[PDB]
Amino acid sequence: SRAMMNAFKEITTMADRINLPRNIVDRTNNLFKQVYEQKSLKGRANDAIASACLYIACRQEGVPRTFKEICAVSRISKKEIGRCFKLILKALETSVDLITTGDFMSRFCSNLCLPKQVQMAATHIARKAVELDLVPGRSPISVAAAAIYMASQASAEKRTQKEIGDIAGVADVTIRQSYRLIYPRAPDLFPTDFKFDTPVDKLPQL
Amino acid sequence: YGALDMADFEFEQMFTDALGIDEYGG
Repeated sequence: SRAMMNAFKEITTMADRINLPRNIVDRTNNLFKQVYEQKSLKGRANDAIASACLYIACRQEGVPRTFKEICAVSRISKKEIGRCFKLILKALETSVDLITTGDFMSRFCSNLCLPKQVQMAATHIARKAVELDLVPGRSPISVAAAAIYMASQASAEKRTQKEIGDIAGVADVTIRQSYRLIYPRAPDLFPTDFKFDTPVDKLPQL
Repeated sequence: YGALDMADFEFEQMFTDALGIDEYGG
């Protein structure tokens, strides 16, 4: 083992700077522990595999609304990062994608000190996506919950997927499924009323 | 077939920023 101790240190260094909870480190340690003992992956890119597990760890509880805010290390061997990511992503699922029916209220999703401004914006984003049927991998309901997250992101609101997965009781992985092929090249989910609070333009990865 | 799925997220890690700067290459 060589990249094992190296990756762990790299992850801990980044997680500590971003002020991430143990939910990240503990998870990443458990994930890397298995991905490092892979036949195909003999530790090709330490930085890549480290970031891969890191992304999976903050997937639900840890992501600051966008992965861009923590893309400090995700600027090297990004190809291998996504490569190893898919391997572990299909290894353990929360299995929350079994409801997706009570999001029709939507109001309770903003109970976490979320202004109705995000609510109105989310419905507009969802409408454009649903009416276009950009993501037929689930249902029109899943797009609504996912739109709430997208609306929060574009409103500089750092929310996590945990809220929608557990508190909302919709489906955590459903957000990722909706936020998959919903964008052709850019977040063209804005009708007209969306003035776009965060003018970053290039907003890839949540 | 499941193990065949690896590069599917590669485009969501590398291509995301690579193509994201394509339309903003100025």
